Amino acid sequence: SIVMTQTPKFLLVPAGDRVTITCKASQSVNNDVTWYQQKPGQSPKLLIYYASNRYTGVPDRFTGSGYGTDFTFTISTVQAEDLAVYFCQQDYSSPLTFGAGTKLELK
Amino acid sequence: DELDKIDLSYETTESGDTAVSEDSYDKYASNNTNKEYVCDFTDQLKPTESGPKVKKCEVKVNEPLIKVKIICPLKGSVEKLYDNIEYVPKKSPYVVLTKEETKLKEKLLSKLIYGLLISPTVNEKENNFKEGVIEFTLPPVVHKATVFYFICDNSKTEDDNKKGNRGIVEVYVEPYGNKINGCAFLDEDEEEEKYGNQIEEDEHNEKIKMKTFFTQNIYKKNNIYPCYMKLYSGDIGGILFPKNIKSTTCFEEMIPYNKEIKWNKENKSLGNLVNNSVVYNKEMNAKYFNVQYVHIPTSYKDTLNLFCSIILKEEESNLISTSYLVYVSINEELNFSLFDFYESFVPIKKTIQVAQKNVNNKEHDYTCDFTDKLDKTVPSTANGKKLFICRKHLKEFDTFTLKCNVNKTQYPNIEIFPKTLKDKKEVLKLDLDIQYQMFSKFFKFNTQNAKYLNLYPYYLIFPFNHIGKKELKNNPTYKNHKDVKYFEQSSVLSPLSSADSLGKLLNFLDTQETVCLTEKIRYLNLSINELGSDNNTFSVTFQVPPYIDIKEPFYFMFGCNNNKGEGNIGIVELLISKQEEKIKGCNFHESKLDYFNENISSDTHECTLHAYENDIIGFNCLETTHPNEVEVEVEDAEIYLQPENCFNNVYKGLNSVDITTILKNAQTYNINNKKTPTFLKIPPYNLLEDVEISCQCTIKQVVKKIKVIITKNDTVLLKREVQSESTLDDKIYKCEHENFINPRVNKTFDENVEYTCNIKIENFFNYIQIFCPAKDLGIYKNIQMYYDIVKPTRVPQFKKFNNEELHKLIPNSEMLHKTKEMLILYNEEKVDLLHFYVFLPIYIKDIYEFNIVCDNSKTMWKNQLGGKVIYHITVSKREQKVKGCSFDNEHAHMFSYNKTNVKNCIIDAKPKDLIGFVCPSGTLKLTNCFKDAIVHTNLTNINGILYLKNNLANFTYKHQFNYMEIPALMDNDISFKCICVDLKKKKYNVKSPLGPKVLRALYKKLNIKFDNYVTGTDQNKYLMTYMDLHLSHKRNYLKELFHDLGKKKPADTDANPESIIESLSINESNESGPFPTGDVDAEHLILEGYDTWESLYDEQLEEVIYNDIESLELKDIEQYVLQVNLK
Amino acid sequence: DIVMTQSPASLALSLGERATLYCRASHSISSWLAWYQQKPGKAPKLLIYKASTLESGVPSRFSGSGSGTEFTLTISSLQPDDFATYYCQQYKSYPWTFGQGTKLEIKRTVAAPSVFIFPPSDEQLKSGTASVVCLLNNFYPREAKVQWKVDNALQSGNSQESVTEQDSKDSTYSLSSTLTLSKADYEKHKVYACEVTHQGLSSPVTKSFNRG
Amino acid sequence: QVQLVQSGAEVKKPGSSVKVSCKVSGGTFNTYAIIWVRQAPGQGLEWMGAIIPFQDRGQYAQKFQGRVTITADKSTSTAYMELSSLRSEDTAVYYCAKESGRAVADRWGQGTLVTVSSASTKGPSVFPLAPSSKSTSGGTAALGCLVKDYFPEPVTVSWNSGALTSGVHTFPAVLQSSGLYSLSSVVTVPSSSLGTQTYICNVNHKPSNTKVDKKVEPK
Repeated sequence: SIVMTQTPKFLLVPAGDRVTITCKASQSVNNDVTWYQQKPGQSPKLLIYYASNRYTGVPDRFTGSGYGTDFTFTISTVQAEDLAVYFCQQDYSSPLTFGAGTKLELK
Repeated sequence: DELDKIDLSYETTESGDTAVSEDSYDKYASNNTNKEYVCDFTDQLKPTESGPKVKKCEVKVNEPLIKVKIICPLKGSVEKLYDNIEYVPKKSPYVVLTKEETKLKEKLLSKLIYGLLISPTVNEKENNFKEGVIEFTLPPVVHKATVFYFICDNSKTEDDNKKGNRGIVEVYVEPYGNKINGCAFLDEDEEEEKYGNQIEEDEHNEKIKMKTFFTQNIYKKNNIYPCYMKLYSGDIGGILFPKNIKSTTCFEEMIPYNKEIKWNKENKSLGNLVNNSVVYNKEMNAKYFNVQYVHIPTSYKDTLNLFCSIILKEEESNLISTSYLVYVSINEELNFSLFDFYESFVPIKKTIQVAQKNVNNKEHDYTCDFTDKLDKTVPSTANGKKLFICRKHLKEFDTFTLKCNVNKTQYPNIEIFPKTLKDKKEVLKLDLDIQYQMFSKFFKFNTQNAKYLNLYPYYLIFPFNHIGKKELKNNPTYKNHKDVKYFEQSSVLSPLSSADSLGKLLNFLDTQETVCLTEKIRYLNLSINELGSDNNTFSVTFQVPPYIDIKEPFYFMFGCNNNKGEGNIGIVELLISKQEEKIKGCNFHESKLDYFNENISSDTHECTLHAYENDIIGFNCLETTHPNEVEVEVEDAEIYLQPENCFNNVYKGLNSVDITTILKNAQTYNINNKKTPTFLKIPPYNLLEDVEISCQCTIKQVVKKIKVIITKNDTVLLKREVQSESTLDDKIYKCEHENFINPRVNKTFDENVEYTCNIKIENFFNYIQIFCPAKDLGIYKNIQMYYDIVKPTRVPQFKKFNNEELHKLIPNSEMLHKTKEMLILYNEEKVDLLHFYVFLPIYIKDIYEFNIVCDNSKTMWKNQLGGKVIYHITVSKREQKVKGCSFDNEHAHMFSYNKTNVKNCIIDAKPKDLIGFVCPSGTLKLTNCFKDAIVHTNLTNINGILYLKNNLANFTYKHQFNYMEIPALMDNDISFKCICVDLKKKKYNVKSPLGPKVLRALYKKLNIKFDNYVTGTDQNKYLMTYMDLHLSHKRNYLKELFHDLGKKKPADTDANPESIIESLSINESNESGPFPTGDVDAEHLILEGYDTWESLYDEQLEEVIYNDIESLELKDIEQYVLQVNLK
Repeated sequence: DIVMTQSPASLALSLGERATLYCRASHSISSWLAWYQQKPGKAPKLLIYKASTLESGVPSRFSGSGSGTEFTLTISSLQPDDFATYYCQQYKSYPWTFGQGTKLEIKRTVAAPSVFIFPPSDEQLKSGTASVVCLLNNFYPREAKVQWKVDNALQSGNSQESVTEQDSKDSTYSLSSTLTLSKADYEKHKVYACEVTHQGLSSPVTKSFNRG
Repeated sequence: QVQLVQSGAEVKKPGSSVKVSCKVSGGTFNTYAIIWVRQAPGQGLEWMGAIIPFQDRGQYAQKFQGRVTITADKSTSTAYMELSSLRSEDTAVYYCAKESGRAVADRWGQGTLVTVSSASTKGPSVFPLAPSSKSTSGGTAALGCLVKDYFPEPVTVSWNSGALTSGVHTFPAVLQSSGLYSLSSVVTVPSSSLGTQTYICNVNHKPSNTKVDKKVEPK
């Protein structure tokens, strides 16, 4: 099956600074990639679908880019409430595979 | 008459005077009970409160041969509840109300819908609303939708506060059906239309409608062929009788053929002959359409042949009537069997049946059950044992099931043949060599068209079966066949009885070669159940693969034998033929598939396809065993296929959905022993939307995905033009896909595919290969050859293509046929008659642009349709005046010397020169002069002397125009002559090259000796020889047989046509026996191999010429000689 | 084609009065004529679908008549919802046609105009174009004549007019006249005036200002 | 029950093509004809063509050939029209109708508006028509606003967000030689209220998505 590799596993960024999370695939997936964000004690929330489009109601500070094999998730200005763990997901061929996840921390 | 008196516009609306609009119309259809749309207006138009409410009867017709009945109560039917009723239109079994603009106008239903079956009498009463009941029957095929109305108004009916309603009938007809399987006796002579339809500027008249409705059309004059009507279970046929008909016995007073069991009964009725069959328009009553229709019930499974006759008015002079005999066939599948062409199996009494549609109501399921046919008959039956045979021609995705009882309580010790069928899944393979030779002589069949067998006309079995029987007996070619003991003659001292025939039949089954069904045809799903759940029945079931990868059709039997239990014997006859060569599938594996349209490279991971009705989609992700690979028993690789089944349940994204939810009752094919590939045949569906379905496979940890686009546009693509460039293969212009002229499956997008070939000529040795055979019965019935000119003059008129027409376009050019001769001493030559090659001279005057078109697409069938190929030819300018002499004034333009009436011509030639030779018009060519040249009054082969090899001299020695190139090096000065012999008495039309018999006689008279001649040693080569354009010496045996049969008038009045047909026999003297005369080395094998061997020398004219030469003397012989000096 | 010579062009009436419409034809035609009602901003609604019959829901005061070369539609009395523009259509032949249409004016009472003038604003002066608007507020009848004078010199061709629909509240409908000139010419001239002539005015009313 | 629905108004450049969508809901679709009529504002209506859906062969007016096209699609119960090679004077309202079996068109659609002027999208310029500022007063004053240089129609004008609707007249737009529309909106208010009341005019031009609020005060 198609396997996501998501780096860096632990990412540290000061409040109000831009942060980027990378994702790499094993084969061409065109544009079927999605990004999820999860708080502790809360269910994951979808932010980016089609790997470059914000979902309805997502704040403008969340953006995504990439095509084919390398995909990136970027936050323009991290907030104090953005402490969460981010996952990537491919939606090209079943079974759908989730990324290892990346944790974002404030200094 | 009252049938047609349309002279009133009668502008009226649907609601009439009522204010009710169409929103509140009481719309309810006519009742449906045993194929009868009836909406009787009884009690629905009576005066009542809450009205007038418009009542509308909607008759929607989408089935053939439909009966429509309408009833309106008369005045005074019930006391004071029907007074003042009005009927619109007054003439409404025939005249109908139609809708133009926003009004309702009267029109003739016959004009709107052709073939309407008006019944002037209904229940012994008149057919009109004046009786109150109207009746008519619709035809079985309708070209375009038609809507018409009837009105039964009761608005003027009232009773104090009550008022009547208004009745409307709306009949809605949709197109259905293609054509009627029958005859169309026309009032016009035979005519051939041009390849283009642009000459259809005339209006849409009625005459054109008539010719496009029946599969066969017979003209009033110059007819050569009697009609042959073939029907099928659940099919419809019909006959259009001539306007001058006097009598007809083609219905009711009909005649069976089978003499083996007939009791000399005179006439029998189709209703009695075929149970549950119904005949339409028995009395032949209609305004204009003198037609009758017949429907054969689906449950019918018997085979039966019938004759009938048609008699015309006015006869010929006083009482000589030129009546027609037309043949009726109801069920004959795979009839070309060895149980008819072998006389030893004639005595056994059999019952020939076809495989009916299965009870499960699946359209492509065929079943034969012999449970009630293998019973131990009563001993009082003096006839003896019986043979029950099923015949059936299978196609792609067809499922055949054999059902057989093996219960020991009823049928002890029953034997299943083959004895290896239960264990090794083997069946009795048979050879089809006899059929090929028989078809070649009669139908001009070629062995390369084996895959299209059983499509040729069924004339060889009926009515002309005796001809086939005599052919095997008389011709020595079948004397050494391994089955000659079976089709040999019997004798009074060694007769064959019913028991004797059974013994030979058992021997015949035991000696035929046995081949496993699965190994013979791959991707075939076969399931054998030794004993069913009922513990009584043995069943064999299989489904035809989606693609038949066999060079020739597979022809076999199997079944059950109950001889030991004194029972009957069951036999099933099956044939398999290829339908289409390409499958639109995606192959993601390294090993390519020749029958897969799209092979995807390893670098590409996705594949997209467009699907449409009747199309086959494939999907392969595993290995395939080519003949270059050694087959071994290896387990299938762990292919990760999602879903587990690919095409019965398909991915529409992330969720799995069954294919039947997307496609209306789809047919899917898988392999039991192989995980992949999987196939789907697209059924007729109403889901016009562009829907996406997909499968996926994991090959070497890499996911491969296939995408299929299912589409059905509101309008099919008008045309699909594919252009290809000609390729040079050993100095011959050849075009790929030239075999597209052959029939193809009637797929939705393949109906209007046209192939164009581009040919450019800028060098000599210009041979244009054109595969365009002469029109013949069966696969090439409607082949026409036409051409048009583009440059320098754009000719607006299409013209037929022939040798004379080609000569006018390009002077001194020829059409030539390929010859593969091995030794000139033979009386017959190896010729490929399917291809004819165009040869043009060096002197191409200017740029000539023209197209050569054959339009075999006019040949259409139920499942396959013919091809169409266009040859676009362009020629480059040349100005080479070949050296030669113009003996006649007609040859002046070709040569630079005005040698008119110059009998002795001398040319001094040097290397790097070209010399051409022509004889004067209609004069005998003495020698080739390039392969056999006269040197010092001695015939010598200058090819060896001049060391010529594959030059112009060797390739053009047998043409009307012979050219030669002088070799670069020569040993010494050499002089040779070329002579034409002209006889002063008469002018001879030399249509074929002169044979050695005539040539030797000329040599003796002209004092020419040949004693040191040496033949060539060329091998695996080719030569062009001229023979007209289509051979008229290959006599059509069938045409002569029918012509002689027509002279005898087989059916005038109780003429017993069976005896007349049997007495009809072709004289064997018309044929020269086996063409391979003499001793044949047979070592010259290449490519196609042993092609047709026909004689080229026209014996009749040669005999006249041979006699003339002996009688004539020197004074009456004139010589035209070309002398060539080489230094 | 069949011509629809519908007459008259307009009708001025009050509540309770009688209105009689007419629609003639080029040649004699047996029935097959329909009348369509349409207020400004409405779809043409069918009221009479034959020679004299009426559609469901059409009020009873409508009554059609006539045949041949002449047809007549008579309305016995007008109600507040009966004023619109009416058309007549023939369909005896496929090429249908419609008439010029008839107008139903509310009330008949002459009222003089209220004339107002407006000088261009400084914001528009910066754009290089100056516009002067004259307002004729609540007149009756509609045939009011407006002329523009600049420094007592007549200005024509450089002005446009627009008229509102008649309102039943007080038989009111205004007309807007606008004068367009470049900013450079607005400075060269000082006196700008507009003259209004109307039936209800004994003498023309002039509004003017001195700005430039 | 039967109702007709048509597409929205559209603006096209000269030489282009415009398509009008028509749908028939209720009743039945196949066996009744659907007709088309257009009308230039201020003039009589013009008939164009009709079609019966069960037959794709439609017929048009003798004067209009080629440019007008009418087609029917029974699968979606629609009667789309395609008009090609547009030219000036084509700016008119287009109407659709069908016959209810009484030989006359009984139901008509909501209609469509077509514009063909060579101009393009542009936003209006709003200027104030301030009331005559003088000491005369007397409870009789008129004030308004000027809408100029916009294209195409429509533009909506409201006063005080839909307040004091008595005496406010919105004038129909006029076409200038430059190809841009223009109109004025006025309202009559008491003169003594100028110093104690504020009047605001709201202008909304949907084609250009331009919304402007302009205050009117004495100069």
